[PDB]
Amino acid sequence: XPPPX
Amino acid sequence: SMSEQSICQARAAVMVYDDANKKWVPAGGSTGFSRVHIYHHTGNNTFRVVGRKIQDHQVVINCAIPKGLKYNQATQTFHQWRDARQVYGLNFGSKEDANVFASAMMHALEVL
Repeated sequence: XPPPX
Repeated sequence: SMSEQSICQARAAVMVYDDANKKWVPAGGSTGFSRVHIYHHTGNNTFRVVGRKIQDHQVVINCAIPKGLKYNQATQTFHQWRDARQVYGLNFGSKEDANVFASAMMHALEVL
């Protein structure tokens, strides 16, 4: 999962 | 209206991950907060996330919640999940909104 903006 | 009931409403800026550019982008193309529901189709016991921009009512998310989904609560106000096609993120307007939405999501994932 991608890091938060 | 006839086949689905809303099980929560939460305030969030809905985003999708642009993996080609490695950046989050506003869902539907314009930044701002939406009212995000989880709807339960009671006849088939299925669930989907539907969110509409507060300002102009644009539907910015409409995605099924499949059984077995991994819902990642990255922070207390930003949660995210994936499917085969997209990565979705919700930047919630408050911790209370995040809790409302996550509680309904976790409920859906338990009864699926």
